Amino acid sequence: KIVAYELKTGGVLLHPIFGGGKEKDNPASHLHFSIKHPHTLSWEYYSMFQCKAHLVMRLIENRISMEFMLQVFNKLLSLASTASSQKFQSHMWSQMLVSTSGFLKSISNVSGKDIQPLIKQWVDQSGVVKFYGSFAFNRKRNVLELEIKQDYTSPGTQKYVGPLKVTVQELDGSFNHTLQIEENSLKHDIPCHSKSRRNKKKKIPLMNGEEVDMDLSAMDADSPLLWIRIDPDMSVLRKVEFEQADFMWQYQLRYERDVVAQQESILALEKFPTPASRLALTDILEQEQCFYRVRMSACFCLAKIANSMVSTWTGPPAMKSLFTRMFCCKSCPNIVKTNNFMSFQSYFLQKTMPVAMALLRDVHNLCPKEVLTFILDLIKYNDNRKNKFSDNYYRAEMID
Amino acid sequence: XXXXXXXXXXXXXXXXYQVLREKAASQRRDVERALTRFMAKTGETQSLFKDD
Repeated sequence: KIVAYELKTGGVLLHPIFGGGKEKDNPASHLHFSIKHPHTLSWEYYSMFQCKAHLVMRLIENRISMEFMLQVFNKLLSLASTASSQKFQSHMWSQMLVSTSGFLKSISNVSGKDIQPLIKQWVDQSGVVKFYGSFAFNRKRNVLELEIKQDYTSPGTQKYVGPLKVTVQELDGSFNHTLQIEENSLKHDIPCHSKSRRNKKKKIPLMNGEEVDMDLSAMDADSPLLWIRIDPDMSVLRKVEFEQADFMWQYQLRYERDVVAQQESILALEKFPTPASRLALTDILEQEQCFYRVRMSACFCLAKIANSMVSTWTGPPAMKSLFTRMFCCKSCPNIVKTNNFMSFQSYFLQKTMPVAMALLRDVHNLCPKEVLTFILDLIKYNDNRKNKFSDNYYRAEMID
Repeated sequence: XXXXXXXXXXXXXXXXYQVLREKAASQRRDVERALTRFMAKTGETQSLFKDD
């Protein structure tokens, strides 16, 4: 929402500064006045006001502990409840006005850090930051060791944010964290992994706990790196653009402990590729216990990639075998019909998947005729009151 | 045995699960389209083309 709106329009700025003295002081006046008055703003602007409020509080998480925030909030409500329910103390009653200045003073009294740079970055400079963190490959049996360049410039609505950290996951190893600097034409290192050689013997040297994964299917000649990440706890208002090997993106979608990483790899593999191994790994990801909406966007991956299977129709007409192999009512003799509920995984999945099935098109007349007849047969096969769950949205998304 | 002994008659087995539920869903579709046509031609009507 924030990246979409502040690339549509300008930023959503949180003023302490007035335009007093008939002054404007408004680079955020691409449309309207914002400083002193509510009833000029738009609901897009108001919604992104609340959204940036969410993510500025997450920045306060990222610099200040949650227990200290509980201390701050208990102090605020202590002053509020003490200042309330009394005989109206004259000249000593406006302590319930707990606005930005005194709240900042209370935070600095609890823990005084560089939160005024956090204000002058995100409260007082309304900008969405993209990230052109250009992947370079050192220790590809190279002289230099595991180096990645940092770059950013994209005007119109840009912002230059400096000292942060970068998260790299190895093949089977440590969460490498690397500092950042301002003056963003930069080159930086990684706190290097060992030379993971004889990896047929080095099967699982503790990837992330006791996770079990084995693939030499990647470009694993001289590659100790798997994935790039900048603040996986989602601090910075970000739009990160980079490139990896495609095997690294597809190996992210077999398992990764971030739904963020899963759906961003889902978007990045919705853009370009069409191998059949992508379809296979997508179908493997869709048949486990991982997440609900990851599989919605993975069926949209199947849709976009099978739309690119016009001249490259290697696999079957997709997503029929996914309804076959995952749903057994009474072993389902070629058709899944009745009472597939009380497991909301299957509820959301059967709600989503035929919409992505209707997108499966190869260009002759786009010909989804088998899919059309299959959706007609699914619309035939609805349930009685054995499902106690009011079969309404399933019908609605099949009509969609 | 054609004259002395006898037997017993049932004369009705089909036992086809998928065919039975196809018949049930087809009858449900028939009831849907029948009531659709009934109150389609009965009450206040606006069409998709001109005079459907």
